[PDB]
Amino acid sequence: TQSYTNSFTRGVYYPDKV
Amino acid sequence: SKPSGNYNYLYRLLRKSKLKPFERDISTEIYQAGNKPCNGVAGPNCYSPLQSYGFRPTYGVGHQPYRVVVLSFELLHAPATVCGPKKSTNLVKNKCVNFNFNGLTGTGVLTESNKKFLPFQQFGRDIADTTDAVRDPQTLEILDITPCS
Amino acid sequence: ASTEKSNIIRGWIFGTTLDSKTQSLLIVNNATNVVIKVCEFQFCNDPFLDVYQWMESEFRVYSSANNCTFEYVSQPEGKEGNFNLREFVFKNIDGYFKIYSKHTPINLERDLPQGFSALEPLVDLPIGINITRFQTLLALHRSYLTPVDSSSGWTAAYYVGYLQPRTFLLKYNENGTITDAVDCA
Repeated sequence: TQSYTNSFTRGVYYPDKV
Repeated sequence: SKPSGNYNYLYRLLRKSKLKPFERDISTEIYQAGNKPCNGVAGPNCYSPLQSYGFRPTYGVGHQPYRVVVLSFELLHAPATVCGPKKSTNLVKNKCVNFNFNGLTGTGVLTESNKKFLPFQQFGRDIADTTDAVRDPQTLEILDITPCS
Repeated sequence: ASTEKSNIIRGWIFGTTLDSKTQSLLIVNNATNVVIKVCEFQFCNDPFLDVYQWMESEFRVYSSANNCTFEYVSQPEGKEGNFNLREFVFKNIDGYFKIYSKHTPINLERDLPQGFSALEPLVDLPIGINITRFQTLLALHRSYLTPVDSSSGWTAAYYVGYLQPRTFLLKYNENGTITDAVDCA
């Protein structure tokens, strides 16, 4: 049901609108 | 305010934890102050946290009801809709002129570069945080702000 | 994050205790519109969306809704088409609920591929909710209708990651896109 993985280089977003 | 007492306002005298900015806690649960589990009824260890006001005109200035209006606006450079009664002129090109798109004043030259701005992006800043590129609010073209001679 | 292509995950819920005693955020994404409401929803032990299959969906995730002080319908919100990985970043700070989204095609095995994919801002609205728990809403689609009873026919694949305050060094490309990042901590 539940598994454990690792995100290598994902999870980034633009902080501001510049 | 009423001379007999206006009881249509509460202020949540008691709370378990401090509230964070810009939050709303309208929970009417009984504040359990003691150790015994409060069963939703008033007791010696848990009372009503929501207390009513006693607004009456007989009280002096300072205890009377005061309406507070907090205007929280965002002045960050971003695509906006509210831009006062500021009117618009035409669009000149390749000349040292002033620019006031959304309150950003200054002096520069428009060059109509090929920078690809995203729909949520309207202003662009350089290393020194000086706005060198802007998106026209009316036309969807991109214009750079280069200093004059 | 999830890589399904059958419109299973189409909404989420947010709240502190997930009952009618406190406020709760209900966000549901339909095939043509999106509904976002802040009300005292009485979430059951197993909230899920019902379908009478094609249309006429029933909101069996809550039992009652009275206060309903905030509603929002954008209908541009999160589907990003049906043809794979749709990443989402939910943020609740200073009473504002920020949502990010990004659509990245998958051309690898059933695992998180390498590279970088920056998420774009989607919406920012105030809810003023002390969000401490959440749950993913998914359409069962058991070929028939199902009552409000929990533990339905699950017989007939999403990633969850927690965010932390981290300092990053973003690298912008010549075209303005983020192609690399460094987690200093």
